[PDB]
Amino acid sequence: NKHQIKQAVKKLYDIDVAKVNTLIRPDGEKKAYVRLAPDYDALDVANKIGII
Amino acid sequence: PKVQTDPPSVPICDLYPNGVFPKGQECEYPPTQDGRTAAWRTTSEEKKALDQASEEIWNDFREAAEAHRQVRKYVMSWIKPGMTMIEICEKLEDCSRKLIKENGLNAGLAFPTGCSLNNCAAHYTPNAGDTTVLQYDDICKIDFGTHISGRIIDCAFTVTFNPKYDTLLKAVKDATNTGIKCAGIDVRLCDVGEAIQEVMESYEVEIDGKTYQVKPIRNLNGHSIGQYRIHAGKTVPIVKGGEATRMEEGEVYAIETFGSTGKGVVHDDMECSHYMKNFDVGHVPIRLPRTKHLLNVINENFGTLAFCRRWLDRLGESKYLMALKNLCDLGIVDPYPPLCDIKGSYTAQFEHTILLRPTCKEVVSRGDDY
Amino acid sequence: SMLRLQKRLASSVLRCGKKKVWLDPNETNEIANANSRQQIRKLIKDGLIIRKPVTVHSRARCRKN
Amino acid sequence: PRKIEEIKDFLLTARRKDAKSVKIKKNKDNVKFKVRCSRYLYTLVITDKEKAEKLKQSLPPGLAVKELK
Amino acid sequence: AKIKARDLRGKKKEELLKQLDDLKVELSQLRVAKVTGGAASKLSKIRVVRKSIARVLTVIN
RNA sequence: AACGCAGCUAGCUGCGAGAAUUAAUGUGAAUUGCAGGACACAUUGAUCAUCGACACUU
RNA sequence: UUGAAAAGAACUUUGAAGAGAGAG
RNA sequence: UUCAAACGAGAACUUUGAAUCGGGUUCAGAUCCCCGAAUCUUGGAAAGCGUCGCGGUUCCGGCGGCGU
Ligand SMILES: [Co+2]
Repeated sequence: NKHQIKQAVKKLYDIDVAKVNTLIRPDGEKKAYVRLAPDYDALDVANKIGII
Repeated sequence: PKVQTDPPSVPICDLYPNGVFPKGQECEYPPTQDGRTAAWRTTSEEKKALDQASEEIWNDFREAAEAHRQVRKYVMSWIKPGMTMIEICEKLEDCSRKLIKENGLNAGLAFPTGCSLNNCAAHYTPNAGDTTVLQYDDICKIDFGTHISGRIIDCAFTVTFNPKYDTLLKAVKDATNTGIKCAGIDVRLCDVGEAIQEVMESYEVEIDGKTYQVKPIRNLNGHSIGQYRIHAGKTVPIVKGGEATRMEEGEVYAIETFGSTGKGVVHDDMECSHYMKNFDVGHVPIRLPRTKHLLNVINENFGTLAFCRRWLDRLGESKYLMALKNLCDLGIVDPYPPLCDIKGSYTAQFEHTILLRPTCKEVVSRGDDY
Repeated sequence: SMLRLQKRLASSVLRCGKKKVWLDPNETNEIANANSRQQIRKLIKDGLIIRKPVTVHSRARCRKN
Repeated sequence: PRKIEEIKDFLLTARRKDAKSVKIKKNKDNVKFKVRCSRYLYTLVITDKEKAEKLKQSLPPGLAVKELK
Repeated sequence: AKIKARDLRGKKKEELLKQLDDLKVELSQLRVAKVTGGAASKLSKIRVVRKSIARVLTVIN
């Protein structure tokens, strides 16, 4: 659920979450849009995973 | 006209302000005309006259080859085990930049300096954070190129420290030289593949108590060079059974040759580092601002020449490999990931760029080293 | 060559029907290069795509009667 | 939104802890002073120019000021 | 470098979870490599790292 | 019965978030379509079989 | 239900290709 | 239904032209995303919309002038 997603990303990548939006893809996977707090930025963070 | 300093810093054009640059090894074309020799064009007939019509084009290749010679001598001077190839590549690139006095696209590096280790064959250069220390029991393929106004010259050699590899090195060198002498005007590429395979396979390698047979890497092959175009669309093979296309007057070729104590084929193994914008594709729409910005940056700075991620970090651009793969999917830039053989195998490469002059065959990349 | 996508996008941006969308007949190459609403907004400012006027239906005949 | 009608109230509601910023809008006939609070956007409208600057000198320090004009 | 069952049996509980945690962390990174451009050598590491998860988790259980 | 699990995998098959398998024992250098990964083979180990330990989503 | 074994037809040539002609 | 053009080896048939609310945002999602407001006037002109221009030509998703 949205609460479980928010806690997981916070302790996994040491960031803060403003809100999370989720939907179930037609293939059956759940996609979550996790918006970070204004003080954090998604650019430098997504470098840390290596995605960006 | 001044002289070059001990650590090469004087630009090549400063060494030859007259404008004429040292000629490569002039060689007569093979007597493949059923015994009749080709020593009938060296006379100063209209053949030489139309050769003079393209003299200014050759001089650029001559200066590029001279710069390559000085750069590779400098590299041979200080290369030693124990130092990572990030600083090796930095030294090679900065020395080549100073010697060629690069300015935009009128002069500069043709493609990133490849330094393939052990089973790796080509198209590998360290990325940011790549911590790979060299070892005494290593073999490295130093492939780098320089260009003047797009006149690309491509040359490559192999460096060794353990003396157990000299047999493989001499085998690959003999194969490359045989391909050089076999090449000519109005000759089929399958013939040069025939010659290369028939010279190179007749060698035996004794490494670590195990006897191997050196074989060509049938996957790789030579290529033809064009104006700002490293691959002009003609590939000279190094194995039997190829195309029957001829080589014509006025063309330039890179006669590459690879030899491995493995399976003779290569695949993609590690992270891609070499990239190349497509010369043939035209205008393809992009939807990402970052992707558009990176595209215009690379087409301004690297044009159609090959580039590496180090060259993009050197430009201050970060967070870019995303848009880079985006251009890759859009078909603008083609990635060239490293080609590697089976683990524990060893590969050697020697490369030279040859010129098909109307009167003779000049191997501009020839040097006293090899 | 294929301008079905660009006419749909232009109508959405111009907030008019597709019958009112005009594509330049001898500039077709770079409208074909437009594939985003941003690129459509590029062209309607440069005049390559403009909104055709509404077909005239005068009420003067009925007003006179 | 809420309309602040008399001058004294506006500098009070600007001093509240939830007041994040004040935005000054310059119109042809008036100047609007809008303060963004937690639950409402309070607006004070003065029709004469000379009071606008004198009030502009008297905002509490540290409160973010944005000039629309 | 190869995780083996019998050497983990005498190891204490606390660092077994520590051993479990990083192996999960590398597994997450490998999944990141898969969605992006991924080296074949990298794409070979999920199966082995997945089995170590089972190997370690079998031990604690 | 349903839904998921393979680097590339739709069906069949096998398996259950430890998901084309974990552990242990026997065996003893492969699996294989490709690649990668392996592989002192005892200072002990690929594969396969067996299967008594563990685990087994709705 | 090809063939003992893919050894599953390199290469040249016509055609935009499907399809051919040589060759193997 | 017709004429012309483009792409294309090839065209009656393809394409182009001619006969809890407000605002933005995609190629495909908006009362769900972003911004701003909440549960006659403030909102409100800053927005939006018309026209007239200046920059830029995969970058500027940048600027202004009038009018509502
Ligand atoms: Co080359």
